Amino acid sequence: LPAPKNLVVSEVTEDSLRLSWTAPDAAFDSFLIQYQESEKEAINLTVPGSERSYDLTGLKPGTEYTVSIYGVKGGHRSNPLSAEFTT
Amino acid sequence: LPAPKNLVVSEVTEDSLRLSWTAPDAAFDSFLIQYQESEKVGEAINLTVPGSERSYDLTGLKPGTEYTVSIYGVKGGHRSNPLSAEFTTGG
Repeated sequence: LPAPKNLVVSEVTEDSLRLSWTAPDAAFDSFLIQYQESEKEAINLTVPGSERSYDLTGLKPGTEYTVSIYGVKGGHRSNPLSAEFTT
Repeated sequence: LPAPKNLVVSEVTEDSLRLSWTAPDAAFDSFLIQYQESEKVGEAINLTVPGSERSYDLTGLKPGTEYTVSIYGVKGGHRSNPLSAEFTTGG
């Protein structure tokens, strides 16, 4: 399997967006933040269990997204903290 | 296991950073993007984007800080070699 090539990182101007949540201390090893454009290709990211927020970008203007936040201990995901927002 | 609570989404104004790359057509199911501070441990952010994507945008990073990225191509249940690089945030 050929590795990806030509990695480039550069500044870009767009709207940023933050998600906040509450959770018991030392309860989860990590948090699964699975978001996707409503009725569309989903993005699954994983932050450390000590985090209580994460910021998003690269979202299409004038549409709707759906976000589910899971509490993960080991590999066991808790119940989804779900929501939907308009960009 | 209890679910996290009080999900509030607010608008924030800050620097947005884009990662770009190239890959053969329909060669991978997804791409594993993994980044963390250079001198930090146990706080790496691993994310997964569809295998058709050739770009991903980032925010909420600490200004004036060097991070490290590694992007693997994912086909089936296996990954390719990493595409690693370093970068310093502005501010």
